Amino acid sequence: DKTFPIMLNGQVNGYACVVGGRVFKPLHVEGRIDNEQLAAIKLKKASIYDLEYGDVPQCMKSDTLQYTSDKPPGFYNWHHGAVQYENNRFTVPRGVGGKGDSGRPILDNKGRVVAIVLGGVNEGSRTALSVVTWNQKGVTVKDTPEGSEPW
Amino acid sequence: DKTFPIMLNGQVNGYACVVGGRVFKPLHVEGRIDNEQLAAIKLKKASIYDLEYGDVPQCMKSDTLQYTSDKPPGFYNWHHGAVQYENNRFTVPRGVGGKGDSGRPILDNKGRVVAIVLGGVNEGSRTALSVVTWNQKGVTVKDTPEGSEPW
Amino acid sequence: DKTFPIMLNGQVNGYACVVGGRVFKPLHVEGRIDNEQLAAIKLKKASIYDLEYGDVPQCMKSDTLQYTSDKPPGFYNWHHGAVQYENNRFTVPRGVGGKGDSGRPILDNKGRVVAIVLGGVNEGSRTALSVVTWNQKGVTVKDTPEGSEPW
Amino acid sequence: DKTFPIMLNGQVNGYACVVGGRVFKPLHVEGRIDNEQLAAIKLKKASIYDLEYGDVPQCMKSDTLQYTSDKPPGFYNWHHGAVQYENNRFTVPRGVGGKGDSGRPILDNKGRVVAIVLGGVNEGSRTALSVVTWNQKGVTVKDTPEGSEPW
Amino acid sequence: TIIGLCTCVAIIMVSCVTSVWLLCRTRNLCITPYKLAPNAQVPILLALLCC
Repeated sequence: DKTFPIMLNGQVNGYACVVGGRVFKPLHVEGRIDNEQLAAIKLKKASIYDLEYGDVPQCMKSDTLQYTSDKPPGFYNWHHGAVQYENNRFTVPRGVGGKGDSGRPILDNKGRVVAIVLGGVNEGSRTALSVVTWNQKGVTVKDTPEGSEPW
Repeated sequence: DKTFPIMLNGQVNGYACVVGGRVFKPLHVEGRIDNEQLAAIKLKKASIYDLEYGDVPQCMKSDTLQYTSDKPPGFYNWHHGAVQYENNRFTVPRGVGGKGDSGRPILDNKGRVVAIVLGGVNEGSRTALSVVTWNQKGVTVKDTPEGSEPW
Repeated sequence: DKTFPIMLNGQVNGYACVVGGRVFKPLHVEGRIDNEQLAAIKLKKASIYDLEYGDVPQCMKSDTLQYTSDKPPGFYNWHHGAVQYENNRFTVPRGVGGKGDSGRPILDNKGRVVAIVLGGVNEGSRTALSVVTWNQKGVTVKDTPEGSEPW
Repeated sequence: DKTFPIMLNGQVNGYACVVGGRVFKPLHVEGRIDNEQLAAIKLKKASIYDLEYGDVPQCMKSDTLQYTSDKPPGFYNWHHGAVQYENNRFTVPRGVGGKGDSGRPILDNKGRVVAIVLGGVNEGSRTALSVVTWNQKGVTVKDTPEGSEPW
Repeated sequence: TIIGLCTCVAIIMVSCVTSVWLLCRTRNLCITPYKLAPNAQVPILLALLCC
């Protein structure tokens, strides 16, 4: 497993994942990671992208998800199913996802993580996701649909 | 419904289309929008395009027609029948169009909006349409034959 | 349709009708006509005939009732069935008519308007009706029995 | 019909009830009653019970809901199912009832209305309803369990 | 005297309006519980104090 839930009082507020060799969790997610190897890591506060991050121990380096900036139009997978991606926007059907799903990764057809979900907006029949993605040059950027509520 | 009729004296005199997540209605088509949610939004005017526009309700942002600026030579369709596109002009069989058809988009074979029809000219074999379309740079451009009467 | 009930507090207290391109409503019947297009026209008063009238909109002028001044002895009809026209007065069996049937037209065997019922008088066997009709010269006259009551 | 929805922007924002010849609707709900007869009634405010009240037209009084204060322990009926009444408190299963259900009536097994639901409490496994009912003397009282929120 | 008389009248108006307003408010709050319950006891004492 590369995804580890964050729980404050035994309930899940969000998820952490190991992408590219770094541990990611949103700033607004409170609690401790069920995996003690990740919970003990001191994380840097990237308020620029609403993410906490830190270095994976060498004993945990093998449990790393590959990431890429290559996100052509098409469909991507995540823990709740399919994700439709078009016009630099990640969208899921209404009713798929909500509060507690923050920090989950979005994976392509080769198992590479293309985005990390911070929140989303309900847009009629489909829900747009606020995600942290890499641009065409591989530089991390934050995509936030208007009115997005952190999950 | 994605194309909504406009009524002035109880009869339909044109259409307001929800394309790209925005409401597009011609300026020369006076009257209310059929949907109560689409009629309640204040609209902006673009006289250079002979159209009036405004942002859709939150729930209508997803339920919208996608548009494309690429319109290669070939055939397109609308509610009056088929549309043939050649020499940068939208030509329809004689008698197919008429008053009340303004505001209806012309669709490609993928269901994307190619052009918004505002009027036309009877050339004796086929009818040339005055449209609001997009050029090769994706910039909104009005395309009208000389002498076209607003519909 | 051709007959448009007049509603005051969500209940019908009379009926408007369109004859020969004019919308006729009783003057003593207060309320809004059960329509959207015909309800927007300003009405002229004809209190000597206890009627109000106005011009039919262009889209409704063709779908209106025709009327005739030719009233040979025999049976005429209306919404509630047969009407007897004898001794120069329109009459209906006791209890057939009553309050609320104000502005309801009386039709001949060809469906042409011969009179507009505004009230009535309850006689020994039939109820005499207060109507607006056209005399032998086709001029509008108020044809009422003695002691008629507005309906 | 015994219960009439209240429409604000085309959606139902609550429900109005007619009991014993009087019509009641939530004080905090804005919009028109979807009934031509009831929409014209000017209602009085009762801040004690968080509701507005008034009389109904003479034509509706004959078939209004029956008042009762007879509240023995047991189950009571309402629109979304059954209602449990214990310890002088009305409760329903969690997930049954929410925003927009304000003003709905609760009836016993004899078809008599016992309370008007204005709000409720979201508990772990059940919910408590904030309702206006009557005491042992037949005098109106407002029932607000701790933590009640208007619906 | 001019200032005094105006002050007296102003005090009376504010006090009488406030007194009646509270008494009218009393009747509205006192009677309303019985207006919304046609099948109620409505004690005779109520008709004497709150009306």
